Amino acid sequence: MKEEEMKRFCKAQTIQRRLNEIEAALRELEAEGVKLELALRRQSSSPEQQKKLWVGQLLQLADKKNSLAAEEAELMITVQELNLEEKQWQLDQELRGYMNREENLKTAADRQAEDQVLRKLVDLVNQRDALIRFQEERRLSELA
Amino acid sequence: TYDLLFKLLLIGDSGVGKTCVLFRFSDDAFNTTFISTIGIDFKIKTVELQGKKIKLQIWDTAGQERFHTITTSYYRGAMGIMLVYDITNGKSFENISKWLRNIDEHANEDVERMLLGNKCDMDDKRVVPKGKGEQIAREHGIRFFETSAKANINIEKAFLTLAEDILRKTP
Ligand SMILES: Nc1nc2c(ncn2[C@@H]2O[C@H](COP(=O)(O)OP(=O)(O)NP(=O)(O)O)[C@@H](O)[C@H]2O)c(=O)[nH]1
Ligand SMILES: [Mg+2]
Repeated sequence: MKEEEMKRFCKAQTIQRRLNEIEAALRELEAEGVKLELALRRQSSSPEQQKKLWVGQLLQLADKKNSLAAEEAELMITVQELNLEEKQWQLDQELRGYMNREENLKTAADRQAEDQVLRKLVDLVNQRDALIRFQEERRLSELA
Repeated sequence: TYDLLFKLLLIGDSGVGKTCVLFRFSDDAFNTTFISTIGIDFKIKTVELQGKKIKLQIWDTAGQERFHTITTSYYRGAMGIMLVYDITNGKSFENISKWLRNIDEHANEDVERMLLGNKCDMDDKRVVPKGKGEQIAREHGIRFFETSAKANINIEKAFLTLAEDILRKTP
């Protein structure tokens, strides 16, 4: 590890880049759908074959939006996972600093601070667990 | 993205290798430097069993006595628990009786329990004969494996076996 700190940062940058790509793609798909939805309403004169084409392209735009939106949703959870993992790593390192000092050198304030950091560290793990539970509740909901 | 979420838990004395056993399973890697677990942690590993995508949330506890009260908060959610001792550390095996009592007190009544005798690569420093692990597992009706995080012995088999036993009673 310390390897893991770097790998966590790089993964977070990679996901942010993809999230930016998805945001751009979704707005372009939305504009394209609006344009084709307008063409279908305005151009009822037009042949059924051309309007069948527009209906088909609207259906495939809908499929791609759903796919992008599902990917976006999973990446947004991963972003927060990486943020929590980084926070836990920071608390872990801080607590190991307190722990590696001989007990004879600790003031009453040092011991109080060490206890507080341990409480914060456990709470970070509980926050990561709450994210796992969020995903399981969405899994159950998306299933029904 | 997955079909089922299983919660696993690793308990046992400090130093027996709970964290390395998990790291070998999650990462196929071993690291020789001892970094003792502080309080509690968990890792995620998704596996495929009988055509189902099973997300394993594997909780790793601190074996140091100082953290006992923190760790007992996490027994009740567990669907399977690995009790880990060190085949080179006689005291680690004597304390398995105590860890079983902890499960009795704090875990769900029908949790799956599995005994792991770890560091089975240290045959020449062995203190606990394999028959004693087999015998105490027979006495509690639980599965038993001798494992090695360093040599990658029985790591996948232990975790996948426990997951299959949980899955077998899932509907
Ligand atoms: N030879 C050998 N050493 C191992 C094996 N598994 C772990 N170790 C070593 O044993 C030490 C402790 O391992 P670790 O996984 O941290 O044990 P733990 O049960 O998590 N300790 P804790 O409860 O304090 O967090 C480390 O030095 C590690 O390299 C193994 O299979 N073989
Ligand atoms: Mg550990």
